[PDB]
Amino acid sequence: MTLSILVAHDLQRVIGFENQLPWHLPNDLKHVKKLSTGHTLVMGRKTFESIGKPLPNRRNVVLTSDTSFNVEGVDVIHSIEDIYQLPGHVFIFGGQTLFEEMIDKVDDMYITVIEGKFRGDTFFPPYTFEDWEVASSVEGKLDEKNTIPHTFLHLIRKK
Ligand SMILES: NC(=O)c1ccc[n+]([C@@H]2O[C@H](COP(=O)([O-])OP(=O)(O)OC[C@H]3O[C@@H](n4cnc5c(N)ncnc54)[C@H](OP(=O)(O)O)[C@@H]3O)[C@@H](O)[C@H]2O)c1
Ligand SMILES: CCc1nc(N)nc(N)c1OCCCOc1ccccc1CCC(=O)O
Repeated sequence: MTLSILVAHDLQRVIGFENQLPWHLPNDLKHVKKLSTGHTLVMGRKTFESIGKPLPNRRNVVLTSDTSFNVEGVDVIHSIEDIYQLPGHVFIFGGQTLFEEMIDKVDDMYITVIEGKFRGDTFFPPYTFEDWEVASSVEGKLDEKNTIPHTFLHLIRKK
């Protein structure tokens, strides 16, 4: 399983609002860092500009049509087909455009379900558990810093 989706979405599959995350969940950032460190993130241009700096200790690949894009510490690709040449474990990082382009191609999905309803303008595509086996489902821990219930799902495409 070398090609995966990595996403956090709420009960209505909202993933973003005005180029930011609608929630603050440190546990989920830790989850991303644990899964992706030492591997490769592929993300759309808008998601990269939301993040600003590339994330440390992993390969950052940005998909953009902009031939002027040349950011220190960032690798640039210009086509969806470029993804299939990246070595190692590749995580599709978002945003909405990337997720829709890749949900039918990935081997598996690491989904953080945020158990709330936020205002969004960007969405993860609908998906059915008739196509996806639950490899694991783990409730996130609530504390002073993580106040929204959340569940970590690992889904694997059924054969
Ligand atoms: N909750 C999560 O898991 C999560 C994850 C990621 C992002 N987000 C949120 O989602 C929103 C951003 O998503 P978005 O869909 O608006 O933007 P995006 O997918 O991050 O970026 C869209 C851009 O990516 C480039 N791109 C996409 N497909 C391409 C293709 N086939 N060929 C070439 N370039 C391509 C284009 O850049 P150019 O216009 O430069 O060509 C396009 O404008 C924000 O709110 C962000 O916070 C949330
Ligand atoms: C941490 C959110 C997140 N969580 C999971 N499980 N998968 C993602 N693909 C994901 O999105 C990562 C890409 C977009 O992330 C952002 C979008 C807007 C602002 C900030 C960030 C991440 C950096 C941060 O939150 O400090």
